[PDB]
Amino acid sequence: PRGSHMTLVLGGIRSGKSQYAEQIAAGFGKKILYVATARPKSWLTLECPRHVASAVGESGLLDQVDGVILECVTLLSSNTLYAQKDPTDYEPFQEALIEEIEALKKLIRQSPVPWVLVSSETGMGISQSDAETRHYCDGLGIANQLLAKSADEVYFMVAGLPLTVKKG
Amino acid sequence: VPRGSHMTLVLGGIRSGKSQYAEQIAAGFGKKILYVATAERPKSWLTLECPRHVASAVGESGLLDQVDGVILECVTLLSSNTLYAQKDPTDYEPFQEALIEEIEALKKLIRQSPVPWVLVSSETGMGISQSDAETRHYCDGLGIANQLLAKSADEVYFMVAGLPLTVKKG
Amino acid sequence: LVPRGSHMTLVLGGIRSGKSQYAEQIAAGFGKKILYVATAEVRPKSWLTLECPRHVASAVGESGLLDQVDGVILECVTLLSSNTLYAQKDPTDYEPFQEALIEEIEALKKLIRQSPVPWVLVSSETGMGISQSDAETRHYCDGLGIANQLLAKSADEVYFMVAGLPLTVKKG
Repeated sequence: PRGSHMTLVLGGIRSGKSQYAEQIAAGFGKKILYVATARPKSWLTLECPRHVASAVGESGLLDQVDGVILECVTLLSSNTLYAQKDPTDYEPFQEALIEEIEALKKLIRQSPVPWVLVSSETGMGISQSDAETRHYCDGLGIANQLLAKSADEVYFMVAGLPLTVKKG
Repeated sequence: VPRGSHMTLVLGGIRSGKSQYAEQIAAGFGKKILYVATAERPKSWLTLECPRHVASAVGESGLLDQVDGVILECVTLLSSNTLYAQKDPTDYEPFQEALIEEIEALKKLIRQSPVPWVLVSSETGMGISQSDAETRHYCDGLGIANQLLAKSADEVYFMVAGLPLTVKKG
Repeated sequence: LVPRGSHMTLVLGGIRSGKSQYAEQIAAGFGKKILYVATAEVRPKSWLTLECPRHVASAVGESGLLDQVDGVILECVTLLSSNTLYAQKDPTDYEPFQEALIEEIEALKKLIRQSPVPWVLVSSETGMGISQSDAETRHYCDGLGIANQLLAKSADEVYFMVAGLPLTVKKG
Protein backbone atom coordinates (compact mmCIF):
# COMPACT_ATOMS: atom_id res chain seq x y z
CA PRO A 1 0.00 0.00 0.00
CA ARG A 2 0.93 3.67 -0.53
CA GLY A 3 0.00 6.90 1.25
CA SER A 4 -0.60 7.39 4.98
CA HIS A 5 -1.53 3.68 5.14
CA MET A 6 -1.00 1.91 8.49
CA THR A 7 -0.71 -1.82 9.21
CA LEU A 8 -0.43 -3.31 12.70
CA VAL A 9 1.11 -6.79 12.99
CA LEU A 10 0.78 -8.36 16.42
CA GLY A 11 1.45 -11.81 17.81
CA GLY A 12 3.02 -13.76 20.63
CA ILE A 13 6.50 -15.17 21.18
CA ARG A 14 7.86 -16.80 18.01
CA SER A 15 4.73 -16.02 16.03
CA GLY A 16 6.55 -14.82 12.90
CA LYS A 17 5.31 -11.23 13.26
CA SER A 18 8.69 -9.63 12.49
CA GLN A 19 9.16 -11.67 9.30
CA TYR A 20 5.63 -10.86 8.13
CA ALA A 21 6.04 -7.16 8.91
CA GLU A 22 9.32 -7.13 6.98
CA GLN A 23 7.49 -8.66 4.01
CA ILE A 24 4.91 -5.86 4.20
CA ALA A 25 7.69 -3.27 4.44
CA ALA A 26 9.40 -4.71 1.37
CA GLY A 27 6.01 -4.37 -0.29
CA PHE A 28 6.19 -0.64 0.41
CA GLY A 29 9.39 -0.11 -1.58
CA LYS A 30 13.16 -0.48 -1.53
CA LYS A 31 14.15 2.37 0.86
CA ILE A 32 12.62 1.53 4.25
CA LEU A 33 13.05 3.45 7.52
CA TYR A 34 13.57 0.90 10.31
CA VAL A 35 12.61 2.57 13.60
CA ALA A 36 14.11 0.56 16.49
CA THR A 37 12.79 1.26 20.00
CA ALA A 38 14.97 -1.10 22.10
CA ARG A 39 19.19 -6.27 7.14
CA PRO A 40 18.83 -4.78 3.63
CA LYS A 41 21.50 -2.17 2.95
CA SER A 42 19.04 0.17 1.23
CA TRP A 43 17.21 0.41 4.58
CA LEU A 44 17.95 3.22 7.04
CA THR A 45 17.89 2.67 10.80
CA LEU A 46 16.73 5.30 13.29
CA GLU A 47 17.01 4.34 16.97
CA CYS A 48 14.35 5.90 19.22
CA PRO A 49 13.71 4.36 22.65
CA ARG A 50 11.07 7.05 23.36
CA HIS A 51 9.31 9.99 21.70
CA VAL A 52 9.18 8.17 18.38
CA ALA A 53 6.99 10.72 16.60
CA SER A 54 9.24 13.64 17.56
CA ALA A 55 12.49 11.89 16.63
CA VAL A 56 11.20 10.58 13.31
CA GLY A 57 9.72 13.94 12.32
CA GLU A 58 12.87 15.81 13.33
CA SER A 59 15.01 13.35 11.36
CA GLY A 60 13.15 14.49 8.23
CA LEU A 61 13.69 10.94 6.99
CA LEU A 62 10.02 10.40 6.09
CA ASP A 63 10.79 12.43 2.94
CA GLN A 64 13.65 10.06 2.04
CA VAL A 65 12.09 6.56 2.07
CA ASP A 66 9.28 4.46 0.60
CA GLY A 67 7.88 3.25 3.93
CA VAL A 68 8.55 2.68 7.62
CA ILE A 69 8.67 -0.36 9.88
CA LEU A 70 8.46 0.17 13.65
CA GLU A 71 10.09 -2.53 15.82
CA CYS A 72 8.44 -2.51 18.29
CA VAL A 73 5.48 -1.17 20.30
CA THR A 74 6.30 -3.69 23.05
CA LEU A 75 9.66 -2.15 23.91
CA LEU A 76 8.29 1.38 23.48
CA SER A 77 5.78 0.54 26.21
CA SER A 78 8.34 -0.99 28.57
CA ASN A 79 10.68 1.99 28.02
CA THR A 80 7.78 4.29 28.86
CA LEU A 81 7.03 2.36 32.05
CA TYR A 82 10.62 2.41 33.25
CA ALA A 83 10.99 6.13 32.47
CA GLN A 84 8.39 6.97 35.12
CA LYS A 85 9.30 8.00 38.65
CA ASP A 86 7.36 5.08 40.20
CA PRO A 87 6.88 2.07 37.87
CA THR A 88 4.36 0.64 40.39
CA ASP A 89 1.98 3.59 39.83
CA TYR A 90 -0.31 2.85 36.89
CA GLU A 91 -1.93 6.19 36.01
CA PRO A 92 1.17 8.29 35.11
CA PHE A 93 2.54 5.43 33.04
CA GLN A 94 -0.75 5.05 31.18
CA GLU A 95 -0.94 8.80 30.53
CA ALA A 96 2.62 8.83 29.17
CA LEU A 97 2.10 5.81 26.92
CA ILE A 98 -1.16 7.21 25.53
CA GLU A 99 0.68 10.46 24.81
CA GLU A 100 3.39 8.54 22.95
CA ILE A 101 0.85 6.54 20.95
CA GLU A 102 -1.29 9.57 20.03
CA ALA A 103 1.83 11.42 18.82
CA LEU A 104 2.71 8.40 16.68
CA LYS A 105 -0.85 8.17 15.31
CA LYS A 106 -0.79 11.86 14.39
CA LEU A 107 2.58 11.55 12.65
CA ILE A 108 1.29 8.54 10.71
CA ARG A 109 -1.85 10.40 9.58
CA GLN A 110 0.40 13.11 8.12
CA SER A 111 3.00 10.66 6.86
CA PRO A 112 3.81 10.77 3.12
CA VAL A 113 4.74 7.07 3.18
CA PRO A 114 3.07 4.01 4.72
CA TRP A 115 3.97 2.40 8.05
CA VAL A 116 3.92 -1.15 9.41
CA LEU A 117 4.09 -1.58 13.20
CA VAL A 118 5.14 -4.69 15.13
CA SER A 119 3.72 -5.34 18.59
CA SER A 120 3.26 -8.22 21.03
CA GLU A 121 0.16 -9.86 22.45
CA THR A 122 0.79 -10.44 26.15
CA GLY A 123 -2.68 -10.37 27.68
CA MET A 124 -3.96 -13.92 27.21
CA GLY A 125 -2.01 -15.80 29.84
CA ILE A 126 -2.30 -15.86 33.58
CA SER A 127 -2.16 -12.44 35.23
CA GLN A 128 1.04 -11.74 37.17
CA SER A 129 1.28 -10.65 40.81
CA ASP A 130 3.80 -7.78 40.82
CA ALA A 131 2.28 -4.45 39.85
CA GLU A 132 5.02 -3.55 37.35
CA THR A 133 4.40 -6.44 34.96
CA ARG A 134 0.62 -6.09 35.30
CA HIS A 135 0.91 -2.39 34.48
CA TYR A 136 3.14 -3.11 31.48
CA CYS A 137 0.69 -5.72 30.11
CA ASP A 138 -2.26 -3.39 30.64
CA GLY A 139 -0.60 -0.41 29.00
CA LEU A 140 0.64 -2.47 26.07
CA GLY A 141 -2.90 -3.75 25.54
CA ILE A 142 -4.14 -0.15 25.55
CA ALA A 143 -1.49 0.93 23.03
CA ASN A 144 -2.39 -2.02 20.79
CA GLN A 145 -6.07 -1.06 20.96
CA LEU A 146 -5.31 2.54 19.97
CA LEU A 147 -3.10 1.45 17.07
CA ALA A 148 -5.50 -1.24 15.83
CA LYS A 149 -8.46 1.13 15.84
CA SER A 150 -6.54 3.74 13.83
CA ALA A 151 -4.82 1.22 11.54
CA ASP A 152 -6.07 0.49 8.05
CA GLU A 153 -5.05 -3.18 8.34
CA VAL A 154 -4.46 -5.40 11.40
CA TYR A 155 -2.94 -8.89 11.32
CA PHE A 156 -2.81 -11.30 14.26
CA MET A 157 -0.04 -13.89 13.84
CA VAL A 158 -0.61 -17.53 14.81
CA ALA A 159 2.43 -19.79 14.33
CA GLY A 160 3.81 -17.78 11.43
CA LEU A 161 0.50 -17.37 9.66
CA PRO A 162 -1.52 -14.13 9.55
CA LEU A 163 -5.17 -13.87 10.59
CA THR A 164 -6.85 -10.80 9.14
CA VAL A 165 -8.45 -8.85 11.98
CA LYS A 166 -9.12 -5.69 9.99
CA LYS A 167 -8.76 -5.00 6.29
CA GLY A 168 -9.35 -1.98 4.03
CA VAL B 1 -22.47 -3.78 16.07
CA PRO B 2 -24.18 -7.19 16.00
CA ARG B 3 -27.94 -7.40 16.49
CA GLY B 4 -30.54 -10.09 17.24
CA SER B 5 -28.44 -12.72 19.03
CA HIS B 6 -30.06 -14.19 22.13
CA MET B 7 -26.79 -15.25 23.76
CA THR B 8 -23.42 -13.72 22.88
CA LEU B 9 -20.05 -14.55 24.45
CA VAL B 10 -17.29 -11.96 24.16
CA LEU B 11 -13.89 -13.14 25.29
CA GLY B 12 -10.45 -11.63 25.11
CA GLY B 13 -7.31 -11.00 27.08
CA ILE B 14 -6.22 -8.15 29.31
CA ARG B 15 -7.09 -4.78 27.76
CA SER B 16 -8.64 -6.38 24.68
CA GLY B 17 -11.72 -4.12 24.49
CA LYS B 18 -14.13 -6.94 25.34
CA SER B 19 -16.10 -4.83 27.85
CA GLN B 20 -16.59 -1.98 25.35
CA TYR B 21 -17.66 -4.37 22.60
CA ALA B 22 -20.06 -6.21 24.91
CA GLU B 23 -21.57 -2.90 26.03
CA GLN B 24 -22.13 -1.96 22.37
CA ILE B 25 -23.92 -5.27 21.80
CA ALA B 26 -25.96 -4.62 24.97
CA ALA B 27 -26.94 -1.14 23.76
CA GLY B 28 -28.12 -2.95 20.65
CA PHE B 29 -30.52 -4.84 22.92
CA GLY B 30 -32.27 -1.65 24.06
CA LYS B 31 -32.03 1.22 26.50
CA LYS B 32 -32.82 -0.70 29.71
CA ILE B 33 -29.94 -3.10 30.42
CA LEU B 34 -29.38 -5.22 33.52
CA TYR B 35 -25.68 -5.07 34.42
CA VAL B 36 -24.81 -8.18 36.44
CA ALA B 37 -21.55 -7.53 38.28
CA THR B 38 -19.77 -10.56 39.77
CA ALA B 39 -16.97 -8.64 41.52
CA GLU B 40 -16.24 -9.14 45.22
CA ARG B 41 -22.12 3.64 32.44
CA PRO B 42 -25.62 4.53 31.16
CA LYS B 43 -27.84 5.86 33.93
CA SER B 44 -30.93 3.98 32.70
CA TRP B 45 -29.13 0.69 33.38
CA LEU B 46 -29.79 -1.39 36.50
CA THR B 47 -26.91 -2.99 38.41
CA LEU B 48 -27.21 -6.31 40.25
CA GLU B 49 -24.21 -7.52 42.23
CA CYS B 50 -23.85 -11.32 42.43
CA PRO B 51 -20.38 -12.67 43.19
CA ARG B 52 -21.78 -16.22 43.18
CA HIS B 53 -24.99 -18.07 42.34
CA VAL B 54 -25.70 -15.73 39.43
CA ALA B 55 -28.67 -17.64 38.01
CA SER B 56 -30.29 -17.84 41.45
CA ALA B 57 -29.77 -14.16 42.28
CA VAL B 58 -30.90 -12.88 38.87
CA GLY B 59 -34.01 -15.06 38.81
CA GLU B 60 -34.89 -14.07 42.37
CA SER B 61 -34.49 -10.37 41.59
CA GLY B 62 -37.26 -10.53 38.98
CA LEU B 63 -35.26 -7.91 37.08
CA LEU B 64 -35.22 -9.90 33.81
CA ASP B 65 -38.85 -8.71 33.50
CA GLN B 66 -37.73 -5.06 33.89
CA VAL B 67 -35.05 -4.69 31.20
CA ASP B 68 -34.38 -5.06 27.48
CA GLY B 69 -31.25 -7.20 27.91
CA VAL B 70 -28.46 -8.33 30.23
CA ILE B 71 -24.69 -7.93 30.30
CA LEU B 72 -22.74 -10.27 32.58
CA GLU B 73 -19.44 -8.83 33.87
CA CYS B 74 -17.76 -11.21 34.12
CA VAL B 75 -17.27 -14.97 33.94
CA THR B 76 -13.62 -14.54 34.96
CA LEU B 77 -14.50 -13.20 38.42
CA LEU B 78 -17.34 -15.68 38.78
CA SER B 79 -14.79 -18.48 38.39
CA SER B 80 -12.28 -16.96 40.81
CA ASN B 81 -15.04 -16.32 43.39
CA THR B 82 -16.14 -19.93 43.00
CA LEU B 83 -12.57 -21.16 43.45
CA TYR B 84 -11.90 -19.15 46.62
CA ALA B 85 -15.25 -19.98 48.23
CA GLN B 86 -14.12 -23.61 48.44
CA LYS B 87 -12.55 -25.21 51.50
CA ASP B 88 -9.30 -26.11 49.71
CA PRO B 89 -8.46 -23.97 46.64
CA THR B 90 -5.61 -26.38 45.82
CA ASP B 91 -8.25 -29.13 45.47
CA TYR B 92 -9.44 -29.24 41.87
CA GLU B 93 -12.55 -31.44 41.78
CA PRO B 94 -14.83 -29.59 44.28
CA PHE B 95 -14.02 -26.31 42.54
CA GLN B 96 -14.69 -27.74 39.09
CA GLU B 97 -17.96 -29.28 40.26
CA ALA B 98 -19.14 -25.98 41.78
CA LEU B 99 -18.13 -23.93 38.73
CA ILE B 100 -19.82 -26.33 36.31
CA GLU B 101 -23.00 -26.17 38.43
CA GLU B 102 -22.86 -22.38 38.30
CA ILE B 103 -22.44 -22.38 34.52
CA GLU B 104 -25.20 -24.93 33.89
CA ALA B 105 -27.64 -22.94 36.04
CA LEU B 106 -26.64 -19.79 34.12
CA LYS B 107 -27.24 -21.57 30.80
CA LYS B 108 -30.69 -22.72 31.95
CA LEU B 109 -31.61 -19.20 33.08
CA ILE B 110 -30.50 -17.81 29.72
CA ARG B 111 -32.52 -20.47 27.86
CA GLN B 112 -35.62 -19.34 29.76
CA SER B 113 -34.73 -15.65 29.68
CA PRO B 114 -37.26 -13.29 28.05
CA VAL B 115 -34.42 -10.92 27.07
CA PRO B 116 -31.02 -11.47 25.39
CA TRP B 117 -27.68 -11.72 27.21
CA VAL B 118 -24.10 -10.79 26.38
CA LEU B 119 -21.42 -12.39 28.58
CA VAL B 120 -17.86 -11.13 29.09
CA SER B 121 -15.10 -13.61 29.86
CA SER B 122 -11.32 -13.76 29.67
CA GLU B 123 -8.88 -15.85 27.71
CA THR B 124 -6.12 -16.93 30.11
CA GLY B 125 -4.89 -20.20 28.60
CA MET B 126 -2.34 -19.12 25.98
CA GLY B 127 0.59 -18.11 28.16
CA ILE B 128 3.10 -20.11 30.13
CA SER B 129 1.64 -22.74 32.45
CA GLN B 130 1.74 -21.77 36.10
CA SER B 131 3.39 -23.75 38.86
CA ASP B 132 1.01 -23.39 41.80
CA ALA B 133 -1.95 -25.76 41.62
CA GLU B 134 -4.38 -22.98 42.55
CA THR B 135 -3.60 -20.91 39.46
CA ARG B 136 -3.58 -24.01 37.25
CA HIS B 137 -7.01 -24.97 38.61
CA TYR B 138 -8.40 -21.49 38.04
CA CYS B 139 -7.12 -21.35 34.46
CA ASP B 140 -8.49 -24.84 33.78
CA GLY B 141 -11.93 -24.14 35.23
CA LEU B 142 -12.28 -20.81 33.44
CA GLY B 143 -11.38 -22.49 30.14
CA ILE B 144 -14.04 -25.16 30.78
CA ALA B 145 -16.65 -22.53 31.64
CA ASN B 146 -15.79 -20.64 28.44
CA GLN B 147 -16.22 -23.84 26.39
CA LEU B 148 -19.66 -24.54 27.89
CA LEU B 149 -20.79 -20.95 27.35
CA ALA B 150 -19.42 -20.73 23.79
CA LYS B 151 -21.24 -23.93 22.85
CA SER B 152 -24.50 -22.57 24.28
CA ALA B 153 -23.99 -19.11 22.78
CA ASP B 154 -25.55 -18.03 19.49
CA GLU B 155 -22.61 -15.72 18.76
CA VAL B 156 -19.00 -15.84 19.98
CA TYR B 157 -16.44 -13.07 19.49
CA PHE B 158 -12.72 -13.26 20.25
CA MET B 159 -11.27 -9.80 20.81
CA VAL B 160 -7.82 -8.88 19.49
CA ALA B 161 -6.70 -5.37 20.46
CA GLY B 162 -10.24 -3.99 20.60
CA LEU B 163 -11.39 -5.61 17.33
CA PRO B 164 -13.74 -8.61 17.16
CA LEU B 165 -12.97 -11.84 15.37
CA THR B 166 -16.14 -13.79 14.69
CA VAL B 167 -15.65 -17.28 16.06
CA LYS B 168 -19.29 -18.32 15.83
CA LYS B 169 -22.28 -16.62 14.23
CA GLY B 170 -25.85 -17.81 13.77
CA LEU C 1 -14.70 -36.43 -9.08
CA VAL C 2 -13.77 -37.87 -5.67
CA PRO C 3 -12.54 -35.13 -3.30
CA ARG C 4 -9.53 -35.66 -1.07
CA GLY C 5 -9.11 -34.71 2.56
CA SER C 6 -6.41 -32.68 4.20
CA HIS C 7 -3.17 -34.64 4.38
CA MET C 8 -1.63 -32.70 7.29
CA THR C 9 -3.65 -30.69 9.83
CA LEU C 10 -2.34 -28.67 12.77
CA VAL C 11 -4.76 -27.92 15.62
CA LEU C 12 -3.38 -25.53 18.21
CA GLY C 13 -4.89 -23.80 21.20
CA GLY C 14 -4.47 -22.88 24.83
CA ILE C 15 -5.33 -24.66 28.06
CA ARG C 16 -8.85 -26.10 27.94
CA SER C 17 -9.37 -24.87 24.39
CA GLY C 18 -11.02 -28.04 23.10
CA LYS C 19 -8.11 -28.75 20.74
CA SER C 20 -8.05 -32.48 21.58
CA GLN C 21 -11.79 -33.01 20.95
CA TYR C 22 -11.64 -31.19 17.62
CA ALA C 23 -8.53 -33.09 16.52
CA GLU C 24 -10.17 -36.38 17.46
CA GLN C 25 -13.13 -35.45 15.27
CA ILE C 26 -10.72 -34.79 12.39
CA ALA C 27 -9.04 -38.15 13.02
CA ALA C 28 -12.36 -40.00 13.05
CA GLY C 29 -12.96 -38.29 9.71
CA PHE C 30 -9.83 -40.03 8.40
CA GLY C 31 -11.35 -43.47 8.93
CA LYS C 32 -12.17 -46.04 11.56
CA LYS C 33 -8.65 -47.33 12.25
CA ILE C 34 -6.73 -44.37 13.71
CA LEU C 35 -3.21 -44.50 15.14
CA TYR C 36 -3.15 -42.43 18.36
CA VAL C 37 0.46 -41.38 19.02
CA ALA C 38 0.81 -40.38 22.67
CA THR C 39 3.99 -38.46 23.57
CA ALA C 40 3.48 -38.12 27.34
CA GLU C 41 6.63 -39.08 29.22
CA VAL C 42 6.36 -42.70 30.40
CA ARG C 43 -11.51 -43.26 22.94
CA PRO C 44 -12.93 -45.29 20.04
CA LYS C 45 -12.22 -48.99 20.49
CA SER C 46 -11.09 -49.41 16.87
CA TRP C 47 -8.15 -47.07 17.60
CA LEU C 48 -4.62 -48.24 18.32
CA THR C 49 -2.52 -46.39 20.88
CA LEU C 50 1.24 -46.02 20.46
CA GLU C 51 3.27 -44.47 23.26
CA CYS C 52 6.27 -42.56 21.93
CA PRO C 53 7.76 -39.85 24.18
CA ARG C 54 10.64 -39.01 21.84
CA HIS C 55 11.96 -39.68 18.32
CA VAL C 56 8.43 -39.88 16.96
CA ALA C 57 9.32 -40.30 13.28
CA SER C 58 11.74 -43.19 13.97
CA ALA C 59 9.34 -45.06 16.25
CA VAL C 60 6.32 -44.55 13.99
CA GLY C 61 8.14 -45.51 10.78
CA GLU C 62 10.00 -48.50 12.23
CA SER C 63 6.67 -49.75 13.62
CA GLY C 64 5.29 -50.12 10.09
CA LEU C 65 1.89 -49.14 11.51
CA LEU C 66 1.28 -46.38 8.94
CA ASP C 67 0.38 -49.20 6.53
CA GLN C 68 -2.21 -50.56 8.99
CA VAL C 69 -4.44 -47.55 9.75
CA ASP C 70 -6.56 -44.90 8.06
CA GLY C 71 -4.84 -41.93 9.72
CA VAL C 72 -2.76 -40.65 12.63
CA ILE C 73 -3.41 -38.24 15.50
CA LEU C 74 -0.36 -36.93 17.36
CA GLU C 75 -1.02 -35.97 20.99
CA CYS C 76 0.91 -33.73 21.38
CA VAL C 77 3.68 -31.43 20.15
CA THR C 78 3.71 -29.61 23.52
CA LEU C 79 4.86 -32.66 25.47
CA LEU C 80 7.22 -33.70 22.67
CA SER C 81 8.95 -30.32 23.09
CA SER C 82 9.07 -30.49 26.90
CA ASN C 83 10.42 -34.07 26.76
CA THR C 84 13.08 -32.84 24.36
CA LEU C 85 13.98 -29.99 26.72
CA TYR C 86 14.33 -32.18 29.80
CA ALA C 87 16.34 -34.84 27.93
CA GLN C 88 19.21 -32.32 27.52
CA LYS C 89 22.23 -32.08 29.82
CA ASP C 90 21.57 -28.43 30.69
CA PRO C 91 17.95 -27.28 30.26
CA THR C 92 19.14 -23.71 30.84
CA ASP C 93 21.14 -23.87 27.58
CA TYR C 94 18.98 -22.96 24.58
CA GLU C 95 20.98 -24.10 21.54
CA PRO C 96 21.23 -27.90 22.15
CA PHE C 97 17.53 -28.06 22.98
CA GLN C 98 16.65 -26.04 19.88
CA GLU C 99 18.74 -28.30 17.63
CA ALA C 100 17.20 -31.46 19.06
CA LEU C 101 13.65 -30.09 18.82
CA ILE C 102 14.14 -28.88 15.24
CA GLU C 103 15.55 -32.32 14.33
CA GLU C 104 12.49 -33.98 15.88
CA ILE C 105 10.11 -31.68 14.01
CA GLU C 106 11.89 -31.99 10.66
CA ALA C 107 11.93 -35.78 10.98
CA LEU C 108 8.21 -35.66 11.70
CA LYS C 109 7.60 -33.48 8.64
CA LYS C 110 9.66 -35.84 6.47
CA LEU C 111 7.73 -38.89 7.68
CA ILE C 112 4.43 -37.07 7.12
CA ARG C 113 5.55 -36.17 3.58
CA GLN C 114 6.05 -39.91 2.93
CA SER C 115 2.96 -41.02 4.82
CA PRO C 116 0.26 -43.00 2.97
CA VAL C 117 -2.32 -41.83 5.54
CA PRO C 118 -3.26 -38.34 6.80
CA TRP C 119 -2.12 -36.78 10.08
CA VAL C 120 -3.64 -34.35 12.58
CA LEU C 121 -1.25 -32.86 15.15
CA VAL C 122 -2.25 -31.25 18.46
CA SER C 123 -0.10 -28.46 19.90
CA SER C 124 -0.36 -25.62 22.42
CA GLU C 125 -0.12 -21.86 22.08
CA THR C 126 2.01 -20.60 24.98
CA GLY C 127 3.44 -17.33 23.62
CA MET C 128 0.67 -14.81 24.31
CA GLY C 129 1.18 -14.13 28.01
CA ILE C 130 3.81 -12.22 29.94
CA SER C 131 7.41 -13.18 29.21
CA GLN C 132 8.90 -15.08 32.14
CA SER C 133 12.15 -14.25 33.90
CA ASP C 134 13.88 -17.64 34.15
CA ALA C 135 15.77 -18.68 31.03
CA GLU C 136 14.38 -22.22 31.07
CA THR C 137 10.73 -21.24 30.62
CA ARG C 138 11.62 -18.71 27.92
CA HIS C 139 13.63 -21.40 26.12
CA TYR C 140 10.71 -23.80 26.20
CA CYS C 141 8.24 -21.17 24.96
CA ASP C 142 10.60 -20.14 22.15
CA GLY C 143 11.26 -23.69 20.99
CA LEU C 144 7.60 -24.68 21.04
CA GLY C 145 6.84 -21.55 18.98
CA ILE C 146 9.47 -22.60 16.44
CA ALA C 147 8.01 -26.12 16.26
CA ASN C 148 4.53 -24.73 15.71
CA GLN C 149 5.81 -22.42 12.95
CA LEU C 150 7.52 -25.35 11.18
CA LEU C 151 4.45 -27.57 11.40
CA ALA C 152 2.06 -24.77 10.38
CA LYS C 153 4.16 -23.95 7.33
CA SER C 154 4.09 -27.60 6.25
CA ALA C 155 0.48 -28.34 7.21
CA ASP C 156 -2.31 -28.22 4.66
CA GLU C 157 -4.80 -26.96 7.23
CA VAL C 158 -4.27 -25.07 10.48
CA TYR C 159 -6.94 -24.38 13.10
CA PHE C 160 -6.60 -22.08 16.12
CA MET C 161 -9.01 -23.11 18.88
CA VAL C 162 -10.87 -20.51 20.97
CA ALA C 163 -13.10 -21.88 23.76
CA GLY C 164 -13.77 -25.14 21.90
CA LEU C 165 -14.43 -23.48 18.52
CA PRO C 166 -12.07 -23.49 15.51
CA LEU C 167 -10.75 -20.41 13.73
CA THR C 168 -9.42 -21.34 10.30
CA VAL C 169 -5.88 -19.98 9.94
CA LYS C 170 -4.89 -21.88 6.79
CA LYS C 171 -7.05 -23.88 4.37
CA GLY C 172 -6.69 -25.22 0.84
